[PDB]
Amino acid sequence: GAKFLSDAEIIQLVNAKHLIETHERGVSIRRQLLSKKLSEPSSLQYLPYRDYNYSLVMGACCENVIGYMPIPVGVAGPLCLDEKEFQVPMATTEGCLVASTNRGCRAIGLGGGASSRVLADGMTRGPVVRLPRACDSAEVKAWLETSEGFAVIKEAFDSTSRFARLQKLHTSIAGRNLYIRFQSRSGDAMGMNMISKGTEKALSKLHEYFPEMQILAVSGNYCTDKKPAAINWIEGRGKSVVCEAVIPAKVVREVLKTTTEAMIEVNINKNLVGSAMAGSIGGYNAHAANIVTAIYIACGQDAAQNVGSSNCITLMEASGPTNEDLYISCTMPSIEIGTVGGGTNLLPQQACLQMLGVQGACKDNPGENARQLARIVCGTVMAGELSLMAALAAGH
Amino acid sequence: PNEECLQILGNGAKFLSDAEIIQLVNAKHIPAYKLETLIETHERGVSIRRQLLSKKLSEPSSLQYLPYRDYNYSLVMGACCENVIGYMPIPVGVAGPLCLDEKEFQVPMATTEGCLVASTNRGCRAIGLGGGASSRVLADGMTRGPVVRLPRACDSAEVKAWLETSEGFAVIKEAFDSTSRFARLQKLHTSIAGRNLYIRFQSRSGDAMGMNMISKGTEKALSKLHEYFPEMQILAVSGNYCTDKKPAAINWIEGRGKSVVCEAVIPAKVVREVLKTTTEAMIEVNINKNLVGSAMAGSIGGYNAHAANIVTAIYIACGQDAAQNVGSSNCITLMEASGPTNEDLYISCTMPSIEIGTVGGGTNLLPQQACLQMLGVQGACKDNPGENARQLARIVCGTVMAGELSLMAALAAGH
Amino acid sequence: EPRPNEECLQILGNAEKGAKFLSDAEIIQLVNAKHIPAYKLETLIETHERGVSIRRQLLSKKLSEPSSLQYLPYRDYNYSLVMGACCENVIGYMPIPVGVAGPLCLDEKEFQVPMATTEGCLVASTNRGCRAIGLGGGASSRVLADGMTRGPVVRLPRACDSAEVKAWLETSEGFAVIKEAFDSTSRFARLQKLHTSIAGRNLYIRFQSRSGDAMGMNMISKGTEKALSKLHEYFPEMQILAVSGNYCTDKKPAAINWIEGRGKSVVCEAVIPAKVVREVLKTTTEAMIEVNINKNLVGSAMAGSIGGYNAHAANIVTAIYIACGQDAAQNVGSSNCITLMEASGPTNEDLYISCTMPSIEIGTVGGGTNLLPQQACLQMLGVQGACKDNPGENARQLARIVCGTVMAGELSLMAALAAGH
Amino acid sequence: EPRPNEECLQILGNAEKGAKFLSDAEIIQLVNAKHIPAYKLETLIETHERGVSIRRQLLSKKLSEPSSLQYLPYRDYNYSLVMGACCENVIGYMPIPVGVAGPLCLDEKEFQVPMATTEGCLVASTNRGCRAIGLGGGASSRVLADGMTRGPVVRLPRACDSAEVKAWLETSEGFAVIKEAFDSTSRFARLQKLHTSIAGRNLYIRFQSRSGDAMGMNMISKGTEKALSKLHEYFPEMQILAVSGNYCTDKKPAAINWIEGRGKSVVCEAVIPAKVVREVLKTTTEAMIEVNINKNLVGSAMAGSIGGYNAHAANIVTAIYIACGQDAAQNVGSSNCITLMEASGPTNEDLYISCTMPSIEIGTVGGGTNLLPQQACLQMLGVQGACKDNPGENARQLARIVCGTVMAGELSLMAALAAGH
Ligand SMILES: CC(C)c1c(S(=O)(=O)Nc2ccc(C(N)=O)cc2)c(-c2ccc(F)cc2)c(-c2ccc(F)cc2)n1CC[C@@H](O)C[C@@H](O)CC(=O)O
Ligand SMILES: CC(C)c1c(S(=O)(=O)Nc2ccc(C(N)=O)cc2)c(-c2ccc(F)cc2)c(-c2ccc(F)cc2)n1CC[C@@H](O)C[C@@H](O)CC(=O)O
Ligand SMILES: CC(C)c1c(S(=O)(=O)Nc2ccc(C(N)=O)cc2)c(-c2ccc(F)cc2)c(-c2ccc(F)cc2)n1CC[C@@H](O)C[C@@H](O)CC(=O)O
Ligand SMILES: CC(C)c1c(S(=O)(=O)Nc2ccc(C(N)=O)cc2)c(-c2ccc(F)cc2)c(-c2ccc(F)cc2)n1CC[C@@H](O)C[C@@H](O)CC(=O)O
Repeated sequence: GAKFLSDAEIIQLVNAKHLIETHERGVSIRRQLLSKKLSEPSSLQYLPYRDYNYSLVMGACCENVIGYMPIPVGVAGPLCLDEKEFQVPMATTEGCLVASTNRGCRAIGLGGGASSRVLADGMTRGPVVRLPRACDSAEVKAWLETSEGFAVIKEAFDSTSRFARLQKLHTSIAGRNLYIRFQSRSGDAMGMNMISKGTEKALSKLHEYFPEMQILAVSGNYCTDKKPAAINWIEGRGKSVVCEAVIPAKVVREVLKTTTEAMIEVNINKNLVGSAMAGSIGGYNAHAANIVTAIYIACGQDAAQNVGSSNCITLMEASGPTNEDLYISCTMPSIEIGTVGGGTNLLPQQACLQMLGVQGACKDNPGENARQLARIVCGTVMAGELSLMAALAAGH
Repeated sequence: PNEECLQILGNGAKFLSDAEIIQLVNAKHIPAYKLETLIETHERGVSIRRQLLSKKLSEPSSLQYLPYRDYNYSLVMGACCENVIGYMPIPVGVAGPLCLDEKEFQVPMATTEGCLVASTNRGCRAIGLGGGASSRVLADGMTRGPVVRLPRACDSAEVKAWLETSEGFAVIKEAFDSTSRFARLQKLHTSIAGRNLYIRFQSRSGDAMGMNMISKGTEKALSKLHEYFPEMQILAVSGNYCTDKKPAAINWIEGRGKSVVCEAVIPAKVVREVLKTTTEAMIEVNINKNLVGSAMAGSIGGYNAHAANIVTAIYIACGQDAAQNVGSSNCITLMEASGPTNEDLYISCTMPSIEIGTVGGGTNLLPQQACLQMLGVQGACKDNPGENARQLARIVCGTVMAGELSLMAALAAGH
Repeated sequence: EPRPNEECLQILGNAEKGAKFLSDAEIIQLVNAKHIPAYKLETLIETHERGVSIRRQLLSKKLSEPSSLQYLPYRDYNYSLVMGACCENVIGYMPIPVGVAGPLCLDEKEFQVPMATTEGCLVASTNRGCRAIGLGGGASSRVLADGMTRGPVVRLPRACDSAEVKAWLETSEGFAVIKEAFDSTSRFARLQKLHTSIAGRNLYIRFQSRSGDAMGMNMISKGTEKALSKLHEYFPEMQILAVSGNYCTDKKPAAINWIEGRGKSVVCEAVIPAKVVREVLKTTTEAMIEVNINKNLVGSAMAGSIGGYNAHAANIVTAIYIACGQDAAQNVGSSNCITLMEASGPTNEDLYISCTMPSIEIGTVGGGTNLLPQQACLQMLGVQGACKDNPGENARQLARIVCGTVMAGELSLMAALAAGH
Repeated sequence: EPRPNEECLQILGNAEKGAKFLSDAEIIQLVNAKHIPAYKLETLIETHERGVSIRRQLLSKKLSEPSSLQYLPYRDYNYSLVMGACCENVIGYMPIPVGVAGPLCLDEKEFQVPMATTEGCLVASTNRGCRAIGLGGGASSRVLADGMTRGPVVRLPRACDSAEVKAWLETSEGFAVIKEAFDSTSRFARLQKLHTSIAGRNLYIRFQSRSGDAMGMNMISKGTEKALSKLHEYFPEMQILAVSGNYCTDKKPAAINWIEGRGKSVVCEAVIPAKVVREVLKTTTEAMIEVNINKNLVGSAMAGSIGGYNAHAANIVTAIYIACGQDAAQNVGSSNCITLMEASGPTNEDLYISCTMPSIEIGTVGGGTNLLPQQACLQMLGVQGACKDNPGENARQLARIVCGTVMAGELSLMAALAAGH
C-alpha cells in the first residue's frame, strides 16, 4: 500500500483532501508537511528524529510528533540516604546546577548521610458538583461525613482498579457548589488516570443518592493539580516527605566555605523572612524547583507538576555539643511522582529510574518504588539547598 | 601495563584504550577528577564516565538505553551541564496553526503526557475559526531581590528613604547600567523587615531571560550603595524577593519578566461543532472551577485549568529554564458572554510573570534553536532588542489560551 | 492637709478601717514613692469606681494635657463584672453607638440584629439589604462544621522522631489515648479528627473540638495541655515549645482556617426577585452578577487574597461582635467570606446570592458576654448564655445570624457600587 | 388621655406643636396603625434621646423577651455627633472597658496607651511588655511610607483597549493629567505613582495618596471619581464597573497591602538587655528566639499565612482602634505584622526585637474620632485632631504608637509562651 508510493506522492494526497507502515517515516512526512508552512523550512534540519523508538510514544505520550528534544543529563552523587547510596540523574540546561548539587551530596556524605521519612501518600482529584441550593449541598457534605456515606462512596471508588483504596474525603462548600477531594494511593503510578476513573464512578454513585446533583467538572481545581494552592501545602498531595542531616562544623568550613552560624542567618532571612515578604505559599526554599525539575525530566515524570512538587520549607539550626554543627531539613508535603505510566514507559527515562533502582512496579510491595523516588527527590533537594545556600552565605 | 600507560599520557590519552584508562583509575595511579582535562574529545569523556559509573550501580546495565552518541557536547560543556552521562529525548509534537496578531505559528511542545498536543491543537483550530487571537505585552523586566542588613531598623529605613530620592536612585541606576548594554534600571521596590532590607532591582535584558545580567548589575549597584552606607552587610544576592522559582504573590502583583494578556471570541457555532459544548456551559465551569475552585483551594495566581502543561512543553522544546514554570504558569483565565445574543464566547488569559528568552542558557543549543526558528524568534533581534523574547511570550500566552479553551470544553462536555 | 505616710499605712493595715479611712490625696501619696504599686488598687480600695477615679487622677498628672480624660466617661458603670475577668488598669469605658438592622428573615424566623459601629450609613445599608431579603421570601443557612482549634508546636530531637509521633497519632489506638486525655478535662471537650504537619523536627498538632456555647479557647487549651502531657508519656524526648505554634490559627490570616474551618463554618443564601432588585436595590440582576464576579472574585484574586472574596463582611462581623461581647480581634479570621451571585428562576432574571464563611469564631458564654450591656444585645437575638437542652445551639444560631447579616450587607453595598454612587 | 389617631396627626402636622405635644404612647399608637413610617421618627421627634427612647419601646414589643434592652444604656449620651454621621437606627451604646498600658518609651518620649477590650490579662500583659521596653532603653520607630488607597475596576471593550489605557496611564503626560484631576479635589491630595493590573478586559487601578490626618477613604474616593472622569474623556468606551474592585484592598486579607503597603508602613525596634529579659519577662533570649522562629515564622508558614507572622498584633491593634475612634473592621489588614527576634550582644543573651507593619490604616480626624470620649483617648497620646503646621503628623504618630504597643504585646506574650504553664 503506502510502502510502494514515494514521499512526494503521499504528501500530494494529504493536500488534496484525501496508514504508513513504519513510524519513523510518518514522522518524516509530518516534518515535510510542516516545513511547507514555516517561513524558514530549513529550521527543522537540526531538530533530530532518526532512530528513536516512536512505538511507545504514539497513542500514549505525544501527537503530531516531528522529532525529539535532547536535554543533557548529569549525575549528582553519591547521595547517602537512609544507609544507601544513589547516583541521581538530572536533566537540565542550566550550567553549574549539577556541580552545585554534587557538592551538596559530598557535604551530606561527610556528615554521615541523610535520613528521610514519607509522612503521607495519596494522589488526589477535586471535582466540583452543584446542587439547587446551598442547603442541599450542605446535606450532601453531612452525608459524606457519616461512616455509612463514606463507606458506599469508598466501595464505588475501590471497585474500579487494583490499587484504588480511598482515604478520608475532604470537602468545601461555596454556596451551592461542593468541592470533593478524593485521595488514594495508586500502586507505583503517579495515579492521575486511576483516581479520575474512581472519582467518576464514586460521583455517579453519589448521584443516585442525590439525583438533582449536577457534576459540573471532574476537576474543580480543588485537587489541586498543576496550579499553586495552599491545600496541597496543608493537606499534602502524592507523597509528603521529610529529610534531614547534620553537617559537622569542619565539613561546613572546608567543603561549603562558610560557617554554621552564617548559614542559619541566610536561611532564616532569605528562605523564611524573604519568602514571607514576597507573599509566598509553600516557597520557603532557595531552589528546590531546579532539582525537582531536573530529576523529573530525566526520570519520565510530568514536569508540569513541579508547580506543586517543588513546595518546600528548608530549615537550618545550630546543633551538636559546641552548637557549631549545622542541622538541615527539607519538608516537601506534595511530591507528585511515579515509576510506572506516562514518560516512565519510555526506555531512556527507564534508564534513569534503573540507575536509582526504582524503575517500574515493586511487585513485593506495591507503591514502594514511587515512595523511594520521592525520598530521593527530597534528599537531592536538600543537597541542592545545602550547596546553593552555602554559596550565597560565602557571598560571591 | 600500568606505568607504560602513564608515559603515553605525558606526550597522549587519545592513544590509550578504554580499559587501560579505567585500569588506571581503579588501581589508584590517577584520580578520577583529572580525567576531565586529560581525555581530548568530549564524547569519549562521556563514555568513560558512564563505564566508571556503571560498575558502581546495583544493576550495571542501567544506562544501556540512555543515549549519548552523536550529540553536540561542546555547547553543553562548561555552560549548561556537568558530570554528563548522555541526554534525555523528550518527544516534540506540534499544535497549530495558532492565529495570533495576524501571524500564524506552529508551536513546538516537548511533552510525554498523551493527548496534550492534540487537545491544544483543537483549541488552536477553534481560535482560527473564530477570527484569531490578539495579545499585548503589558510589562517587561526581569528581577533580582537581594537582602541586605543594617545594624538597626532605623538605619535600614534611612537606606529605603535614600533609594526613594531622585538623587539616590540616580547614583544606583548609573552603577547598575554600567555593567551591560541592555541594563536599564527601572523604579526600585523595597520592603523592610526589621533591620533587613529587601531591594527588588528590575530591568529589561534585550532578548535574554536575564538572570546573569541583572545579578551583575545588582552586585555593582550594591557596591555603590556600600560606599554611601559602609555598615550595610550584603546577606545574600538573592533574598527570595525576586522571586525566582518559588510561588510568590510579588510576581503575581508586580510582574516578573514579561506580563502578557491574550484574547479571542469564539462564535457559538464553533463552540458546538469544534468544542462539543455551549458558551453558557463553558462560562459556568470557568467561574466555578478557575475562580471559585482555585479560591477554595487557597490559590495565589493559579486561576486557570492547566497553563503549566503548555508553558512546560514549550519551555523544554525552546531551551527555556523549565524550573521557571513555577512562576511562569501564573495565569487567570476569564470567560464571558459576547455578541448580539450573548451566545459567543469571549476568552482571555492574563499571565503577569512569563520568564523567558531567545538567547543564553539552553537556547544556545542547536536542537532547541530549531524550535525557536520554527516560531521565527531564535536569537537576538538586532533592529529591536527584546522583540524576539516578547514574541515568544505572546506565543506562550496564546498557546496557553488555546489549551484553556480545549480542556475547559472537554470538562464542560463531561464523560 | 495630708498626714504623713506612716499614719496612712497603719490605717490601711487595720481591718476595721481600711482604705475607706484615707483621702484621695493620701492614696496618691502612697503610690508616688512606693508601698503601693498601682495594680494593688484593685483589691485594696473600698469600691471599684473609686479605684478607677484614683487611677485617672494619677494618669492625668503624667499627661501633657491634664484635661485629656474630661470626656472619657467612668461613673456609674458596673465594674464588678470587669475587674479580674475582662480588663486591667481600668480608667473608664468607650461608648460605641448601637444601631439595629432588621427584621432579618432567616430560617423562617426574624431577627433584630444589633450593630456597634461609628461608620456612617453602615447600619442603614445593612438594613436595606435585610428588606430586600425579606421581600424575597427569606434567607436559609446551615452550620457545616463546628469546632474551635488550638495549634501547639512540639519538637522531637530529629525529624524522624517527629515523623514517628505523627504516625502514632494517626493510629486508632494512639488517637484514642490522646482523645481520652483531652476529653477528661471538661464535659464539652470532645476531640475530633487530628490534623498534623511536620516542619523538620517541629510537629504542629491541630486539636479541634466543640465547646458548648463558649467560643472555647480556654477549654481547648486546657484539653490540649493534658493531651500533650499524655503524649509525652509515650514520647519522653518531646519538648512542648509553645501551646500555640500559630497552627490554630488565632487572630492572624491563615489558609488553614479557610480550608479546614475554625469555630463555625456557615453557608447562607437567598433568591431576590428581579422586581425587588430594581425597586429596593436600584440595580439589576445582570449588573450585580457582573460586579460580583469582577470585584469579589477576579479583583480579590488580582489582589492576592486568601479568603477575602467578599465586599465588606468585616464591617458586619466587627459591628455585631462589639455589640454582642465577642472578641473583636477575631474579626481577622471570622470575616473570611466568599460571596457568590448568579442568575435564578424561570426568566433567569432573579438574583441568587450566597455567603460562605468557614471560620466564624463566636460564643454566647464567657469573655465580654458576661457583661450585662452586651448580654442585652445577645438577648435581642435569643442567644444569650448557654442552651441547656441543646448545648452549643445559641452559639450556632449566632453564627447563622452573623452570616445572614453579612449576606444582607453584601447585597446592599454591592448594589450601590453597581449603580454608580 | 391618649387621643384618637386623627387628632394626634393634626398636632403632628401643626408646625408650632409637633411630636413634642404628643406622648410616647400616642406616637407609638400612630406607628402601629401605619400613619408614620418607623424611619420618619428621626426627623419628626425633636430630641435625639427621645427618638432613641421610642425606637427602643417599639423594638421591645417585637422581641421574644420584652425586657432584653433593660441593661443596654442610652441616656445622657451625645447623639448630636452620632446621628447623620456615625450610626443609624440607634437604640443606645455599648460600653467597652478602657485600660491603660504604659509608659511606652518610644522615640525618646513616653506614651500612656488606651486599650478598649474585654479579654482578661491583655492590658496587664501589654503593660508588662512596656516595662521591658522602658527598662531596656526604649524603642525606636520609623514611618517608611504613607498613603491610603482605592482600587476601582473599569472595563474596556477588549483586553487590547485595557492594555492601551494601562500604557497611557504609565506615560508621564497621561499620568500628569490624571494627577491634576485627583489633586484638585482636596488640599491633601497628592497622587503617587499609579499601580495597575489587567485581567482580560478588566483594569484595576490603585490610586494612592496622603490624606492629612484623616484615614482618608472619603477623600481618596472623591479624588478617584474625578480622576476616572478625566480618564473617560480620553477613553469614552471605558465603563466604571465599581469605585472599589477589591484592589485597594479595604477590609479583606490581600497580599497587595502586605507588599505595596496601605496607609502607614511602620517599623519598630528595641534591644532588651539580658537582665531585663530575666527579671521582667521571666525567661532567656534563647528561649524567646526559638519560640519566635518556630511559631511566628515557621508556624505561620505551615498554616499558609499572608502577613500573619506575629503572635497577637490584632489584639493590640483592635484595643487601640476601638478606644481611639478608628474603624475597627480595618484591623483585618492593619494587624498585618512580622515579628522578628534576634540574639544581640557578646554572648547572644540580649534580645533584638522588631515588628514591621506595612499597612496600618489609621487617622485622627473624621469618623469615630469626631466623638468626644474617643477624642479623650486621642488626647492622652497628644494626637487628637489635625496638626496645623505639619499635616499628617498626628496620624503618623498614632501609627508609630500602634506598632510600638504591638511590639510590647509581642514581647510579653512570647515570653509567657516560652515559660510553660
Ligand atoms: C547554578 C547554581 C545553582 C547557582 C549558583 S552556584 O552554583 O552556587 N555558583 C555559581 C556562580 C556563578 C556561576 C556563573 N558561571 O554564572 C554559576 C554558579 C549561584 C550563585 C551562588 C552564590 C553566588 F555568590 C553567586 C552565584 C546561583 C545564583 C543564585 C542567586 C543569584 F542571585 C545569582 C546566582 N545559581 C543559580 C541558582 C538559580 O537558578 C536559583 C536562584 O535564583 C534561586 C534564588 O536563590 O533566589
Ligand atoms: C491530556 C489532556 C489535557 C486532558 C484531557 S482531554 O484532552 O480533554 N481529553 C482526554 C481524554 C482522555 C485521555 C486519555 N487517553 O487518558 C486524554 C485526554 C482531559 C479530559 C477532560 C474531560 C474529560 F471528560 C476527560 C478527559 C484531562 C483530564 C482533566 C481532569 C481530569 F480529572 C481527568 C482528565 N486531561 C489532562 C489534564 C491534566 O494534565 C491537567 C488537569 O489535572 C488540570 C485540572 O483540570 O485540574
Ligand atoms: C458605609 C457604607 C457601607 C458604604 C456605602 S453605601 O452604603 O452604599 N452608601 C453610603 C452613602 C454615603 C456615605 C457618606 N460618606 O456619607 C457613605 C456610604 C458605600 C457606597 C458604595 C457605592 C456607592 F456608589 C456609594 C456609596 C461605601 C463605599 C464603598 C466603596 C467606596 F470606594 C466608597 C464608599 N460604604 C463604605 C464601605 C466600606 O466600609 C467598605 C468598602 O471600602 C469595601 C470595598 O468595597 O472595597
Ligand atoms: C490574653 C493574654 C495576652 C494571653 C496570655 S497571658 O496574658 O500572657 N497569660 C495569661 C492569660 C490569661 C490567664 C487566665 N486568667 O486564665 C492567665 C495567664 C496567654 C498565655 C500565655 C502563656 C501561658 F502559659 C498562659 C497564657 C494567652 C494564651 C495564648 C495562647 C494560648 F494557646 C493560650 C493562652 N493569652 C491570649 C492571647 C490570645 O488572645 C491570642 C493567641 O491565641 C494568639 C496565638 O498565640 O496564637
